[PDB]
Amino acid sequence: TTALVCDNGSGLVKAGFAGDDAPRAVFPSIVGRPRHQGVMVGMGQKDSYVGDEAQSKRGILTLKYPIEHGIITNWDDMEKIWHHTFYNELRVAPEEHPTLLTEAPLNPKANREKMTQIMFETFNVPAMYVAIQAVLSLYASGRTTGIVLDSGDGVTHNVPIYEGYALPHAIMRLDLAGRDLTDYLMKILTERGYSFVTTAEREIVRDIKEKLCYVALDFENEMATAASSSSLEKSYELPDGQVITIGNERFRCPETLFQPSFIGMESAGIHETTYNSIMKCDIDIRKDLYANNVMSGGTTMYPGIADRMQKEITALAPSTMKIKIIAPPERKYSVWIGGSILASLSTFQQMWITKQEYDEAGPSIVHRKC
Amino acid sequence: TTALVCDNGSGLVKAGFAGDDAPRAVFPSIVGRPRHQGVMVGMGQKDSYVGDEAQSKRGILTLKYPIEHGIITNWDDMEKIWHHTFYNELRVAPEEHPTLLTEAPLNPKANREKMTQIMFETFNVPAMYVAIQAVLSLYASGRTTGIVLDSGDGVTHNVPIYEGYALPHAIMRLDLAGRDLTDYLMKILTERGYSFVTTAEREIVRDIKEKLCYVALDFENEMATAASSSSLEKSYELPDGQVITIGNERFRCPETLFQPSFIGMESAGIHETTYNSIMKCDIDIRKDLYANNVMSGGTTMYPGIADRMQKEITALAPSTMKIKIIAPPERKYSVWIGGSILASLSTFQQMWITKQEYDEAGPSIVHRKC
Amino acid sequence: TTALVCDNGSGLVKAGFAGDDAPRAVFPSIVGRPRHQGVMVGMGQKDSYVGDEAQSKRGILTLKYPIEHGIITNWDDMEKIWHHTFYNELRVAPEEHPTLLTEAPLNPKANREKMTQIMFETFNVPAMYVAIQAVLSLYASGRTTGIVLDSGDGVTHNVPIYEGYALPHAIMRLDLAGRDLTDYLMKILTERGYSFVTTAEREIVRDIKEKLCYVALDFENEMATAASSSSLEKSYELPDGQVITIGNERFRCPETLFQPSFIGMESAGIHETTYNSIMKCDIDIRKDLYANNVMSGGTTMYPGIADRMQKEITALAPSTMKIKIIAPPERKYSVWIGGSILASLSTFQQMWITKQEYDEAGPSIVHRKC
Amino acid sequence: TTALVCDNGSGLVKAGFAGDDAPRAVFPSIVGRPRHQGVMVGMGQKDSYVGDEAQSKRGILTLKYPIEHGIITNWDDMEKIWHHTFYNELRVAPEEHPTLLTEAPLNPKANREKMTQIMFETFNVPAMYVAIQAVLSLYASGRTTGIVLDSGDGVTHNVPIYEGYALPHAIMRLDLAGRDLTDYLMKILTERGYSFVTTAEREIVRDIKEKLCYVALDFENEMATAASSSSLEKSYELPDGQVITIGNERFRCPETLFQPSFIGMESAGIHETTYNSIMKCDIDIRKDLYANNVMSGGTTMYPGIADRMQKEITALAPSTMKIKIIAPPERKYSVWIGGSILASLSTFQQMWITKQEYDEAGPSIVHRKC
Amino acid sequence: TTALVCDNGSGLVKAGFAGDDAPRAVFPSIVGRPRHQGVMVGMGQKDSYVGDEAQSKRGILTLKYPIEHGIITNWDDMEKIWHHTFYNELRVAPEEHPTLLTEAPLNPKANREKMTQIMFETFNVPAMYVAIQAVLSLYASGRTTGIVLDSGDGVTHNVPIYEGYALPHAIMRLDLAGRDLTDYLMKILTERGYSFVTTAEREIVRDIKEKLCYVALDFENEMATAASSSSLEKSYELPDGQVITIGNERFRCPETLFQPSFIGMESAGIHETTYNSIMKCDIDIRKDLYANNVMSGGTTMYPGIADRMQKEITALAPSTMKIKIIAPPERKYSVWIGGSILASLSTFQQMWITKQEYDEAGPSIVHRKC
Ligand SMILES: Nc1ncnc2c1ncn2[C@@H]1O[C@H](COP(=O)(O)OP(=O)(O)O)[C@@H](O)[C@H]1O
Ligand SMILES: Nc1ncnc2c1ncn2[C@@H]1O[C@H](COP(=O)(O)OP(=O)(O)O)[C@@H](O)[C@H]1O
Ligand SMILES: Nc1ncnc2c1ncn2[C@@H]1O[C@H](COP(=O)(O)OP(=O)(O)O)[C@@H](O)[C@H]1O
Ligand SMILES: Nc1ncnc2c1ncn2[C@@H]1O[C@H](COP(=O)(O)OP(=O)(O)O)[C@@H](O)[C@H]1O
Ligand SMILES: Nc1ncnc2c1ncn2[C@@H]1O[C@H](COP(=O)(O)OP(=O)(O)O)[C@@H](O)[C@H]1O
Ligand SMILES: [Mg+2]
Ligand SMILES: [Mg+2]
Ligand SMILES: [Mg+2]
Ligand SMILES: [Mg+2]
Ligand SMILES: [Mg+2]
Repeated sequence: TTALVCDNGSGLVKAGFAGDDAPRAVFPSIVGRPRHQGVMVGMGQKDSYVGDEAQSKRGILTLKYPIEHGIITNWDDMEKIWHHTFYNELRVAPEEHPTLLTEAPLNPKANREKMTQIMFETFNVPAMYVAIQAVLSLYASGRTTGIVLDSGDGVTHNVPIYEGYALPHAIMRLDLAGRDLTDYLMKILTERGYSFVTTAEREIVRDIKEKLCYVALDFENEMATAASSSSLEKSYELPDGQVITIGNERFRCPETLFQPSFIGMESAGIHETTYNSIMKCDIDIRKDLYANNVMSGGTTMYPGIADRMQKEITALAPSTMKIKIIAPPERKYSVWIGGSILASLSTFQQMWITKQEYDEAGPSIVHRKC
Repeated sequence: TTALVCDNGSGLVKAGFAGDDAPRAVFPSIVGRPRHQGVMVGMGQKDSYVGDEAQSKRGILTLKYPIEHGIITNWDDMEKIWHHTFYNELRVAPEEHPTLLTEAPLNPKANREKMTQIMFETFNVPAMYVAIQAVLSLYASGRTTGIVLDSGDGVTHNVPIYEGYALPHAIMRLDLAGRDLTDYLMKILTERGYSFVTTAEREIVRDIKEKLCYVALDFENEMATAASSSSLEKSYELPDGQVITIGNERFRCPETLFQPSFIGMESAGIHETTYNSIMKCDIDIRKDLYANNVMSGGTTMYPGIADRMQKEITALAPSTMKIKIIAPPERKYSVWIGGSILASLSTFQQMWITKQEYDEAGPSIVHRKC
Repeated sequence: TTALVCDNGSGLVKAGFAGDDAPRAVFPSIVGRPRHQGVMVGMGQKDSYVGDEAQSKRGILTLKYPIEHGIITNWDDMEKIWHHTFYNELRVAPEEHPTLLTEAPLNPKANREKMTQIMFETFNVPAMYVAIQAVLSLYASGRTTGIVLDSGDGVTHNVPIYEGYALPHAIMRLDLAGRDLTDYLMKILTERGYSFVTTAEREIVRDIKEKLCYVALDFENEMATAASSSSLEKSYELPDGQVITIGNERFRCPETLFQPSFIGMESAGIHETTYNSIMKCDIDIRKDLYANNVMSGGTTMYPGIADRMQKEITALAPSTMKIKIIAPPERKYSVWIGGSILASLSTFQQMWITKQEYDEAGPSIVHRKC
Repeated sequence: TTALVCDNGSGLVKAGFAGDDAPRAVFPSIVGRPRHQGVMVGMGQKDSYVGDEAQSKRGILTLKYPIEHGIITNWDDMEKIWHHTFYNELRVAPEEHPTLLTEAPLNPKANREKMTQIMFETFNVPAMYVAIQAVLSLYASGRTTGIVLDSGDGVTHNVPIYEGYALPHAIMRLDLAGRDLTDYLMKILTERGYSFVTTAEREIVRDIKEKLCYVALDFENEMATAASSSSLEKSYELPDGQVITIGNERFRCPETLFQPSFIGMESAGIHETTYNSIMKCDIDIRKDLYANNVMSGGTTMYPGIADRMQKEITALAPSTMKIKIIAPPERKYSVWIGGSILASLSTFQQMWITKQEYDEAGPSIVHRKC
Repeated sequence: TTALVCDNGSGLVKAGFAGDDAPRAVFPSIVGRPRHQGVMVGMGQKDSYVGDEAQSKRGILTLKYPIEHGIITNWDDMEKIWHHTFYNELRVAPEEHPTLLTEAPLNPKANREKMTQIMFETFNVPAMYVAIQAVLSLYASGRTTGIVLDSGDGVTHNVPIYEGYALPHAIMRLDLAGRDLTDYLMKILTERGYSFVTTAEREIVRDIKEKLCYVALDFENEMATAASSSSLEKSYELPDGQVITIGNERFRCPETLFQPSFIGMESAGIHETTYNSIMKCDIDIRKDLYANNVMSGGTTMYPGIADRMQKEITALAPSTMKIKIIAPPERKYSVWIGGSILASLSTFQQMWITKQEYDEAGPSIVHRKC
């Protein structure tokens, strides 16, 4: 039996089989529930859709992300998303496959415990392991030395690792990801006239963010550039036909990451959380962690940040240490690639949580086995 | 025990049997009472002629539609029309058949209640189920994604259905139909010299509108084209012998549908209530509601309406969207065809409002069962 | 050079000068020809007597109204009547005076066009303006908010006006006026034993009606009262010398106005056309349209109509509403008084249809200038 | 001279003089354009009435609010409304008075820009300041620690303010106000039969809502109470005369505010947007934002709002937190009262936007000066 | 001239007059500045609140401790805290009283130099003296022989003293105090669900630690106890209103002090730094320093450490030596009590650094006078 690696994140579930380098199931993890009066007899109107189905039939559905800020808020639907992923998208009875879930660091223990309990008492997988959603990024990037920076529709990490030796006192978790970027974009668009309120329109705002937003390289100059028109404005055609021209509010949606005094948070940007994470590391380590800031996650796929993070940190690091921002052009999947790599290594077969061990020690065995 | 489907509109009562695709009884719903003095010791002149009887004997009678503007204002003759439809055209036993009445949306609740009470206390049918006259149009056209326009002689109402799920918050009932067009025609004919005042002549005006009126593809240019004489004139030979030539006032009788400012109605034409009923729907829905503008009812059988409708909508829809008016040539009975289809569904035979339920919980069961 | 105004009704043609409150010329618009054989070489035997000249010699002539039911059915005699009105009572030079014709609403456009053609090719008046016969009544009453009611020698029309904005969708024309009341009186008189068949007989019947008919305030009470002989009889003396006593049929003749079933007509009485015209108007209008039921024409001079109409309307109006029928004593000429008023206004002099405009644009200018 | 405070809302223009506590001119902000055919050459027919004039002459005009959902959609008539409310209402040259307009939060920048450009290049006022419509509500209620709910006829927005420091990241704009309540009422009346369609009838429906509609204290209980007849029935007498008995549909018109699932809107009621606006504030601030829920705007003058609101909030707030709702009896004008107070303060006397600054930098000054 | 004794720690400033036994001014040393958007004109919103004034209005402020790890990091705000203490909390003039500051041992010399330079060139006090924060603890305890252990919110340092002769080669300093304990509690709390990030919530975390944390006696036994739930759990009530059950992590927050391998530090616990400080003394001293382990500072006020530090030391010290932990109940204010005892002494009255000596010797006179 081959090992199943499902990067169950807070945005779109990225699941697939081990060994490969591309997940087979990439669908937004939303559970849609109809809200309008349904009047048609012969139709098989399913009472709750999930995934790309509930993404394409939006105009009837009240979408509901079952994971808010990395943690699982609503279980009864995340169970349905796992059901869909296992059966209707991969077609593999989970009783005959190991499982490799993931979990952002610094999350409640109830989350991980109940994830294990569900995966063992509803799907009865033979073995399940949950790795940190940011160590697999290094396992994929091939290194064993770099301050990872996860992101994307959920939380944001900074997990320094010197030589496969994570420093659990310098993981600077921050919940300022694409979801808050979207809830700020759909609030700055209003200043122009376009009003998106529902969830089916929040998805349109997220698509605008995806294929139209870039990170400035000097915000206080891009602003003054946006005074007299330029190549800033770029029309986008909503799924009903009308267009939108967003000139100013396209390098302010992802620049919240570097200035969180916009959406109201206090904690500094993702350029200063990395620096504080490094300054929480030893002196014989900083001088080399400065040289590989391996990125990850969706949110870090802007045509900006991959090259402004370097300037922001060079304005903070000593002028001698060499700064490098490893920006793999596949970082959107680096976490699952790392999961699939780690699940293949033979040295890892001792790491699974066999069903016998869970049965003998209850669900609270993960806190020691992972 | 087969089901009975009778779309008792404001004009022609269209009754028949389920499964089949042609209404058995298609006759106008009028109840005439003789007004003159009958002096004949043998002629058994019954005090009321109903339907085609009163349509054939018009010079002696006082025709009176029982259904005015969708609602029922005179019950003691609609009851007689139902009795006639059952016992003289279908020649059936009502207590041995389920009934499927219809009703335009946004009608008073008292109308539904008294309708079901009559059906359960004057014919004692085992189970009757009413339905919105728009859903049956999609049932007939074999769709689930349309925006209906059923406008038969009493009302007009665009009910947008996306995928089996009606959007009750964005329907546009309009109180202007073939009857108001007939009134406007018998009022615009006096402009030329032909005087029709009585009801037996109003029926002649309606028969003029039916066959000699058409919708101008460009009304403000047709008004100038028909100024200088052309092939615009026609000639309808009245049942008296004298012929009349309705030159210009034949694309002005159906142009009220698009400019209701003619008969004083402040509301918008049937081309703009559709656009508003769409722009009240969701953005992820407008794209494929713009594509299926299923038309129903009689008044939408003018020669040039399925084209001017598309023109007027394209004049105000987003320029990158595809518009298409699904106009099946057999639309005049499309409501009843959809009714016969719906009563012939396996999953539908539970929706009936059985006589047991009415005797158990009173006539107000319909408001919650339909 | 002042202007002229001739309310060319179907009966008495009222003509005069713009500014005075008295039509100089009043005479029945009857044109008659001798029908017997005349053998008197010396006597000045005319060829065709018109107006009062023909009214005063009936036993020899055969009278002919050119304006039947409001429309001009005969042109080569209405032209004679206009010529007589201009060259025997007013004696004016039509080339030196503008004329203000009148017309009832909802009349064929042939009347308008041929009236303009006659006035601009047979009298060469500088400027003619034809106005509706109800707006003039409101002018004469000096109001701006009333529901007019004009009737005489065959026409009846309620034109509701709120503040100069005449509602063109709520006018209620009706051919149930003095001419038809006379035709019913000369047919009910044959019941008692008096025979009137010819046109001189019709004139005698009209003179009977004008001074011996009144509108009953309670039809059934009156029929039950006059069934037992009382003081209801009123002896009239024909010019022959025979005396007749029209006991009962002196309120049954003007009762057709409120029960048009007598002449077989189907349309409602004038007490109900008014209420239907009001219920065709808007809700913010009805409240103060009920309070001005301004009447006009001759047939509204029956000694009991200004109160029976109020009773009948109050019977079917909202109970908390005020119905103040404005029936001034000088209503028989209200149309022409309003004509003289609105022709003597400062800002009206631009409204005329000058001869230049007709010469440059044809006789079809009325349909746009009126 | 003295400053002008004109709370140009989406309903009634509530304008007046600063320092006082009563707006001199409250009148609905509608622009009526007559639609019927106006034929009376005597009247001085003003072609565009505006305000209470166009509210008194409704049966003739086409009422058209120039502000749809807080934003100004039609400028060319809002300019006329400003012209009227200055000259024909307050009789003051605008060039000799400072102006204090208001504007709901989260509105397009174009709105403020064009508002300032009009106020400076059409009336040439010496100085104009525009402030958010909730800060003024706090100024009026005296506090500096509240979470406003100013919701009148077009918008609804909770602006939490802890100590003079607004939290811009926690405003909840919602377009579910009086206008949508009125539309839902004129759509729900059709349950019984009363059919209001035109704008002169939309005004009647609004006048029904604002005096016979109350908010239930337990909606599911009141629905069942209304089954068996009780004091729920109330009679309103239309301006036409006929009365209507709105039995059940009088606590369903304002219950939309707490279940916007009725108009199909997805966003939760105004009882949950307040709670979300608070749960977006800080932990030590919620303690005394839960205690001052200052209410404002028209739509919060229903009888049973200030109690069902508190019930709903205590139903989802911590059981040890004190929930108060400051509902001042003069809350209809509280925004204008706050405006007058604010313009009557020395520390604000320097915060105007003088004509000099606008002339020197253009209309784009407001974005930074307000 | 009476002596002013202000003990500027890194937590709560404890100032007051000499002679007494309780500081008159105890308030957290935090300079807060607003971070939100102030929208008010009347309010006097000061730009930087300092002290417990900046603790009531905590939801608006970015609290910034001006003393990080004993040393003074930011000076422009520490000057403000001194300003507040001297004027708005004691109402004394600085040039009217001798000042007695303090300083933890082994701190940068620039710190003390600029402290004196401020006290003499900004406040211009007559005479100022700065003494170590442990010999004052000994004065307060009334001895001249003891291994002081001062540990409050910042640094932790042992200063062994045999008989008035401090041994400056055994002052084991370690920065693992209350501030690091709070930054570790707000990180161990995340594992349970409660997420505190901002400084305003970090103060709530510190207030949790203050009145809910206790030191275990056998850490492993307590951990094994917390597995099978016991009465360990307590419910603290945030100012939000909700309650938190911190079961396990209430003896893991103050057990970092004895196992610094939790925050990743390497230096031994405070139970072993005292032992190494003693073993750095002489043989004829240890046998008596083992008996006077005078505690001090805030963080030594747990319901734990005393009866646990005694055990941990007896597990290290030789058997026949006698270990006694002098733990007075006022050890929170021990440093200031000792300062007030010292400043009121005769012999000490020659130790002051008068303004005279500082002038003709520079700010570097402290390095010989202290
Ligand atoms: N091409 C892109 N450019 C910028 N942002 C993107 C892009 N694609 C996705 N995103 C953002 O990143 C998120 C996906 O992050 P991802 O790492 O897949 O989440 P998860 O960790 O839950 O799988 C999306 O919600 C979107 O907001
Ligand atoms: N061939 C036709 N062309 C144009 N209009 C027609 C035609 N046939 C019927 N109509 C109009 O349609 C009306 C009948 O519509 P219908 O759908 O039967 O009404 P209902 O829904 O009340 O049954 C008639 O009153 C007539 O005005
Ligand atoms: N005193 C009267 N009482 C009753 N009816 C009268 C009286 N005088 C005239 N009439 C009726 O009024 C009619 C005259 O109306 P007329 O003024 O010609 O109408 P119009 O204004 O359309 O020309 C006559 O035919 C006659 O029947
Ligand atoms: N007495 C009342 N009771 C209930 N609702 C009212 C009352 N008066 C007004 N309203 C509603 O409030 C609206 C007026 O709100 P208002 O705050 O004046 O609007 P604006 O903010 O534009 O001035 C009206 O449209 C009406 O629907
Ligand atoms: N009752 C208490 N229980 C436990 N810890 C406390 C208590 N009171 C204060 N503390 C801790 O001690 C610190 C105060 O120590 P203190 O000696 O006053 O600091 P400083 O040396 O800066 O004056 C606080 O930050 C808090 O973490
Ligand atoms: Mg993640
Ligand atoms: Mg129909
Ligand atoms: Mg007339
Ligand atoms: Mg407002
Ligand atoms: Mg201390």
